Amino acid sequence: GAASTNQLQYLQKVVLKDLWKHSFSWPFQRPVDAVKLQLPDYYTIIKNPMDLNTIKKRLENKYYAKASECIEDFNTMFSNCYLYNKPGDDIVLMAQALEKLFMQKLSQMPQE
Ligand SMILES: CC[C@@H]1C(=O)N(C)c2cnc(Nc3ccc(C(=O)NC4CCN(C)CC4)cc3OC)nc2N1C1CCCC1
Ligand SMILES: [Cl-]
Repeated sequence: GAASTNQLQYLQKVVLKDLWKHSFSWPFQRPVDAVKLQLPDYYTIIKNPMDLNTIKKRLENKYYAKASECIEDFNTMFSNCYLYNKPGDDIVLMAQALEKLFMQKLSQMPQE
């Protein structure tokens, strides 16, 4: 298909899949459960929550019109983690490692 089709296909079949398979993806595989995690303030602080399963469903459901919209959701997921947590926290180190992988896969995004 067209470049834009290949881009969203790449985000689903390669980028999302490889991030999910990474050993540090588990905190990012579901929405934050504020009661379970004992964090009453999470959704007061984070007003545009995002996670990999939401992104997965959106790609499956053909929700994104173009790749940039999907990339915005991945970046939001990482930014939320940096904003909510503190420097040096384990969850931040995990996010940073995942983001490094994300950036590597993006650097090979097709443009045709
Ligand atoms: C939401 C804040 C931040 C973040 O940004 N994301 C994305 C996140 C996504 N997922 C998780 N996952 C879990 C984190 C903690 C637990 C857990 O079992 N917490 C116990 C709760 C009861 N308490 C007595 C002892 C600790 C389970 C998790 O997943 C099932 N944590 C996340 N953190 C962490 C939240 C605490 C540090 C940072
Ligand atoms: Cl599900």
